[PDB]
Amino acid sequence: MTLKEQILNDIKEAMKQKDDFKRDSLRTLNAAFKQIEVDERIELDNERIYKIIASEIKKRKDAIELYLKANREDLAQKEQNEISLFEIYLPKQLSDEELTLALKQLIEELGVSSLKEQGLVMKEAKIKLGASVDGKRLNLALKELL
Repeated sequence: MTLKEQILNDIKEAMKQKDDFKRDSLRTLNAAFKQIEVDERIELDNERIYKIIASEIKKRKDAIELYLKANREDLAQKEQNEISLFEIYLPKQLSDEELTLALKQLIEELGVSSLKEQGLVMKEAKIKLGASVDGKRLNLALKELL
């Protein structure tokens, strides 16, 4: 069962269990999927789905902060509740020890040797590892190795 099928199945379940918030949030996610599929004439693999989710979460993290500056705790919580629903679909995250071996391997593949190449390693690691590690952890582990 595909990731798209998984999300559509959760929309149906939300409808049958009368959880309107879950229905509406996941339909928002599915609307984003179909827009990219139509605009780009592609089929979504899990990797592209992760990027779509990550971008929708990042936008909401940004909104939560503007809402708090606007004294609207209600709005921030709602956006945060949306993130919790979207995060469920993200892949297993690499452990600290797994992240280290992966970076050591990739650093040898690139021939890097110093922090002056960290920007190059950051971009390449985000491609090779994808949604299995976030930027912050990747940044912190690169500093320790280079």
